[PDB]
Amino acid sequence: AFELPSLPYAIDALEPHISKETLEFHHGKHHNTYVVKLNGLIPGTKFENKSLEEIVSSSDGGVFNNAAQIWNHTFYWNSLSPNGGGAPTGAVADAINAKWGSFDAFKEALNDKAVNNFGSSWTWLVKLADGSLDIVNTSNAATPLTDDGVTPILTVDLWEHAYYIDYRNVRPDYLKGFWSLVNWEFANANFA
Amino acid sequence: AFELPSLPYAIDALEPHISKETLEFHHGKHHNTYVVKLNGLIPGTKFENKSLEEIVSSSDGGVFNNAAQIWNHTFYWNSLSPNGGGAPTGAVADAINAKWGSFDAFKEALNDKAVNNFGSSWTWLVKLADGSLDIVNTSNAATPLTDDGVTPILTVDLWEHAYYIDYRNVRPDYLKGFWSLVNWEFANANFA
Ligand SMILES: OC[C@H]1O[C@H](O[C@H]2O[C@H](CO)[C@@H](O)[C@H](O)[C@H]2O)[C@H](O)[C@@H](O)[C@@H]1O
Ligand SMILES: OC[C@H]1O[C@H](O[C@H]2O[C@H](CO)[C@@H](O)[C@H](O)[C@H]2O)[C@H](O)[C@@H](O)[C@@H]1O
Ligand SMILES: [Fe+3]
Ligand SMILES: [Fe+3]
Repeated sequence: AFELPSLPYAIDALEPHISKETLEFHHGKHHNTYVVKLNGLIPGTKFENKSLEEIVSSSDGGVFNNAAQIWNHTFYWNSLSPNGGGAPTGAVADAINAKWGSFDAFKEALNDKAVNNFGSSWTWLVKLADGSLDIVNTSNAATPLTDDGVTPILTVDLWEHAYYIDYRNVRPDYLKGFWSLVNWEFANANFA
Repeated sequence: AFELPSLPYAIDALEPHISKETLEFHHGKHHNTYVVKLNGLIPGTKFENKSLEEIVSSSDGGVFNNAAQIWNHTFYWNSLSPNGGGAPTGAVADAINAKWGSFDAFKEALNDKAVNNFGSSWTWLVKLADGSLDIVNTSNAATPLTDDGVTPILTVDLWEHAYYIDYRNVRPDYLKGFWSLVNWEFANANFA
């Protein structure tokens, strides 16, 4: 059975960019719920003996929604860090310059894609088969994990539950918080 | 251009089922934004002389999302009332009995459809061409308004911004709030 992974930091380690209350609800309730739901759905199908990744890449309906959300949220927590934020570094910093010319241009590009991602969704930084970086948006539970030759490197949850408590309807403010927490170490690990 | 309709009741008239704060944000911010965005999209276009309903029936992309959302929210505010809630009455009450056998069975059926309506969505009570009632779900900005032979009678906003302030992640509690506010007068009006 799948388990809710531990948060990689203290529930108040992302303050004041993402509050303790948001973390307890988002990770403690929302993330957990997907875990419970998936476990409830798999026994009795050809999924109970497969990994989360295998499942997301071979399912649909409720099995996929819950499984993918589990994967998406775990990737999301890793994309944040009390030690992140600021300018990118290492491989990813240069890759960002290679694609967009500058970190700033990349930042405005991603913010534009995220603020305009309609409804419940996710905005991703991915590495394409050609080796370049790019920004893609997914709806609901969809994820680039299912795109062949596409490697997820960083993600930002744009479902309203991810920011409503701290920023209400202002995604731009939420995004400023995201840039203050972005985990470049996780990005680079995923990049290399 | 289009304008934000006034709320059909005092900003605190839905307490304690839906907070004054939720209405301030939901209607004053979210709904309003849909109006400004549309107004910013239609000038010098084939949609500048059209009525709201006409636009939702002949658009896609950004124009559709914004227009339909303006319509859905206006329909939603009308589906609530400080003097609603309780047992259904008139034509709708009897039509409800005709389809589900009982109001309680209907309530459980709608609750089920609403709680499982994945992502940003709407759950609708609609009247079909054969005069019967039924429950349907739409995602993001989709609406029964564009379905031939389908007459919307009541709707519940399931986007997280509709209830996150007052109920956080618990849709069932939000739904109990809905049932204490359901505007049966509006329902019968739409039904007849
Ligand atoms: O896991 C339950 C179902 O979730 C999805 O369907 C629900 O959410 C949809 C919107 O995202 C609604 O259109 C639908 O009516 C709901 O039942 C999923 O598509 C289904 O396959 C799941 O069984
Ligand atoms: O109105 C702007 C656009 O909104 C939608 O597209 C955005 O939101 C989608 C998810 O709902 C994303 O997939 C997409 O990447 C975003 O640009 C709509 O589908 C577009 O036609 C609108 O132009
Ligand atoms: Fe989330
Ligand atoms: Fe809404």
